[PDB]
Amino acid sequence: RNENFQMSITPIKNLLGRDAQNFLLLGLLNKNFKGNWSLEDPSGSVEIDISQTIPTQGHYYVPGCMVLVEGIYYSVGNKFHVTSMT
Amino acid sequence: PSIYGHDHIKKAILLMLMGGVEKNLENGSHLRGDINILMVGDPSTAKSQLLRFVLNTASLAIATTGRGSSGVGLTAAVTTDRETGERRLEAGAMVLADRGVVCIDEFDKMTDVDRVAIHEVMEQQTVTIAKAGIHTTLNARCSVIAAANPVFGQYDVNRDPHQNIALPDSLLSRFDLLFVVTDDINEIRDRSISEHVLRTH
DNA sequence: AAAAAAAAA
Ligand SMILES: Nc1ncnc2c1ncn2[C@@H]1O[C@H](COP(=O)(O)OP(=O)(O)OP(=O)(O)O)[C@@H](O)[C@H]1O
Ligand SMILES: [Mg+2]
Repeated sequence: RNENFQMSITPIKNLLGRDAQNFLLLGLLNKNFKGNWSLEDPSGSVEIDISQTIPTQGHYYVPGCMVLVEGIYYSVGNKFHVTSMT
Repeated sequence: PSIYGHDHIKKAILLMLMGGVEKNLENGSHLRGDINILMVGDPSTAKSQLLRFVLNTASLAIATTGRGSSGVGLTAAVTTDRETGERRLEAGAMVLADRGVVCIDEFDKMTDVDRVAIHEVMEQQTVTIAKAGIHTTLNARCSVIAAANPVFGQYDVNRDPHQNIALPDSLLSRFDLLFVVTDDINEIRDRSISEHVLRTH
């Protein structure tokens, strides 16, 4: 319903076949069974990347909170290289 | 346009439908003029569909399957006329397809015996019948396209090509082009072909 | 004359 968003987000599961393209997503940011940070969606889940993430300051990024993620998908593994979180 | 990939197969089909010119010599007898294409591959790789397209788009063609045909009745048959009471020849499957193209499915599954008919025809493009006092040479200059699956359920890349194909070398040597098709698993191509097929439906 | 089913090698 937001005025700014009329860009479109994509489900997690639709990230399986494409690569080298940027996307916008949102989901439960938490820890998987192995011990890595992951995003959960009603469709599926992927692995995250934090090493080069620039956040929007003024927010308490805690596991269990919905976060808007922007980054590039890579099919070499299952790593979504994030560039910003808000 | 609804068949994804198989670019060079389409190019070969185009060259086959309008193949080269026939050469005849007063001393060199006859030289074959058309081109034959044979395809072998693992199941569900769009061979029968492409063959059906070739059948639909060709000026003259005849549809035939390996299991549902008999070589004796595939070239010429002897039947009696109801009016005159005499017996006269009836044209076979490929005699009707003279100067056309014949498409055969389940080529490997056809009985070995009937294969001799092809061995007779593709050799010199002429079938000779001699039975019940009838002596005549029938002209049949058709081009044959066939599709067969390998002996195993799926093609083995690590195996000898000869042991993957049930057909003998004698007939395989006649076919100009041999094409092998496999559906290698790849997520990028899977996504592309999936969205294409979903677009079609 | 040509297709299809059955017992024995
Ligand atoms: N590249 C393709 N583009 C579109 N459809 C395809 C492609 N490859 C396979 N198919 C689909 O595969 C299905 C299988 O069709 P078909 O049985 O004619 O194929 P085939 O490879 O000749 O199989 P077989 O060896 O069992 O005869 C078809 O419905 C066809 O649409
Ligand atoms: Mg098929």
